[PDB]
Amino acid sequence: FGKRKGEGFGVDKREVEVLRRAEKLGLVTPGKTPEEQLKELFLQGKVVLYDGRTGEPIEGPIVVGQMFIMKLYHMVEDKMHARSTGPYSLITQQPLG
Amino acid sequence: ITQVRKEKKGAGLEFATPEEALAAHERGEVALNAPIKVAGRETSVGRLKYVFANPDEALLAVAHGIVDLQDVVTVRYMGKRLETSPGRILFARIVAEAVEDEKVAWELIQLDV
Amino acid sequence: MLDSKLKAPVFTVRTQGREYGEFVLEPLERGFGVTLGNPLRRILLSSIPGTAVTSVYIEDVLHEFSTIPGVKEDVVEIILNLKELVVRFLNPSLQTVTLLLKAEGPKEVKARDFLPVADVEIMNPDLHIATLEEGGRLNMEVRVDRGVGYVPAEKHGIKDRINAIPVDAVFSPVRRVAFQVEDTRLGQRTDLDKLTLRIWTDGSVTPLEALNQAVEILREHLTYFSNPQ
Amino acid sequence: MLDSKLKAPVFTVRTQGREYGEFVLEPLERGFGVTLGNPLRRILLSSIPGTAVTSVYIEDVLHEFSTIPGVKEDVVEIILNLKELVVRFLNPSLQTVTLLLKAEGPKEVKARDFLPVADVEIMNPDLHIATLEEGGRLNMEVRVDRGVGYVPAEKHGIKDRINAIPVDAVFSPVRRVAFQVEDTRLGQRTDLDKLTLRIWTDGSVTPLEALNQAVEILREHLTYFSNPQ
Amino acid sequence: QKRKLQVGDKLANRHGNKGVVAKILPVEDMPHLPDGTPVDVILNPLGV
RNA sequence: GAGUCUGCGGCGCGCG
Repeated sequence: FGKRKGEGFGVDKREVEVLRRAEKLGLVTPGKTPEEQLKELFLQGKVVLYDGRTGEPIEGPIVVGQMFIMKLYHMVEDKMHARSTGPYSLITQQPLG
Repeated sequence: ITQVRKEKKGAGLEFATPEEALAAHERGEVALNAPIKVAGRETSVGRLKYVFANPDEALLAVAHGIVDLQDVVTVRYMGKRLETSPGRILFARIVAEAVEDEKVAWELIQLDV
Repeated sequence: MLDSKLKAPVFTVRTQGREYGEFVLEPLERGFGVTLGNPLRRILLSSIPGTAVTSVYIEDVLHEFSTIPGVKEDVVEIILNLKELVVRFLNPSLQTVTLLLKAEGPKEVKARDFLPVADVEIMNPDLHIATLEEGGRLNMEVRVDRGVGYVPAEKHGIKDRINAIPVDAVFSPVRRVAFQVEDTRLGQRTDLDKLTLRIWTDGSVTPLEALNQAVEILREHLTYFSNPQ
Repeated sequence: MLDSKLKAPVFTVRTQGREYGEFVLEPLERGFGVTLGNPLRRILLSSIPGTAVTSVYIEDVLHEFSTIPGVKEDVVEIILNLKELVVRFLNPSLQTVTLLLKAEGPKEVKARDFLPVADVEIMNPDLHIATLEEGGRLNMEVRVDRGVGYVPAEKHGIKDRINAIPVDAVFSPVRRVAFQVEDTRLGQRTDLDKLTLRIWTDGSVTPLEALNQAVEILREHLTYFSNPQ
Repeated sequence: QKRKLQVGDKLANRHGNKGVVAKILPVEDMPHLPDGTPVDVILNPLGV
């Protein structure tokens, strides 16, 4: 929010509405400035987020952050197996690939 | 969507009887003293302030930022003056919509919780 | 044209009456139905200008929470019913029109009971105002204005007469809007958008008319990006 | 004009370089900055067509997973850094331009080392392509095209030279968009919208150019509502 | 072959949240921060 | 006007 202050602009109608619904909630002490409230809310680990599809905010602060996430190994179990027709066992006559 | 909110009662909650209770707690609300959802038996100032004729009328006010969906308001339904929040009214519709027999839709739904 | 331009949004319409009207338009590139549907929705609700009861004055009543003898309904129920009244004026000269009505005795008061006004029309005649018993005296003056969106009775606070009571403003002729974006298949690439927006109107205007007005308010706004400074 | 039309959105611009460009426009009625800002944003990111490395050919290299002697980086790391290259051509006549570069010995290969082409410009000069040691022979041909969105190297599969290897397409000259709607005061009513959207560009195109293209893609789409069916 | 993360793959964080990718959303409309910076993954709260 | 032959038992591990 510091760079935001200097870059030239303050709070949105969006950022203010979520605050109302936020204090009605109990995430920010009622009576403090939006600048001071967003901080309290930010310290809570959640910030304001806009939908992206509508541009409207998401009623209520949503936490966000850097989470370390790994990709699991893709076995030949992932790479699907669908069979029409094919080989058959020599003694039992059941299908096998 | 269907839950109602409750916030602050520091000054009188008795609008049930005085007309000076309607004006005073309506101004006290405009002020900082009485919330839109106060434990005031009959109607917290939140219902006093807004009254919605048609069903739709209720939600338009919501989109415009006048009432949250979880706020306690008054609305006129098919034959009753029902004191039920926007969300609860919205849920009623969704159901009423899924199955066109709207009356048969309120018969089997409870918008009281 | 044949390749990319003929492959143009097929505007399909399905409107019954002047209240409902579905509007389908496809194909659309990636995430465009949403980009078009949401704005048009925000416009259709607030932008389309209209007519709503802005204030009312019962002659013997002082406050909004009173009850009139010989009248079943309470002032609150009546002022409510007035919000339901949909009027239609024909020209700018009519900014604020006050409709007058007075009925007495064992009669039902409908919206067609209002004394006709030259340039104003009432498309909501049978709307029920009240039920008068006996010695039922109801004489009121209900204000009507042209505006946009929703204006709480608290925000404007109209005062033609000192004892009159303001009413919440319901200006748009469109009650509700709705748009869905379901995938559609164009031979080559499956990732496509299909926008269908359903519009509901009180009758004053038609869903199609509303849509047209909406896209215009949007285009007019897109031109406001002309002169830099 | 003087009253309502002169009272028109004052388009003000503030752009430094071809990367950043703020765009302010006020006054606006109720909730319109949002109605205009979000769509344009969704356009600015997806729609705006651009440029990206479509294929590459190292002379002695056959596949994408090889390593060139005298060159620290591996073909994969290099082709990666090419995706980072942002070029800017000036006219439709240049649909596909092949940039050529060859450097030898103890020198660092930067993007300005590409032999200049008449109608094409490289706004990413200092980009690090590779570090050449000694006897470091690197002679490559990197294709460049004009397109839109993201195109997997697998989807197009370009083949100028049989042993060349395609690269993933990154066509948005815009990295990020941002718009704010702060209240503005017009003498009479305080409820007003002011929309200022900040746009950042790789350099290929300019924020202003991008905006113009965006509004156009929106208007062109508003015309697709013409023929009912 | 290059395995570009696709809907079929599964990812999980060191704690224990496991899950598969159900939808590759376009940067165009997913949750975005006040500043243009958009989120990359959206995790369901209920699984916590 | 196409069809043979191989992949079993067990062991280890890992997923739901």
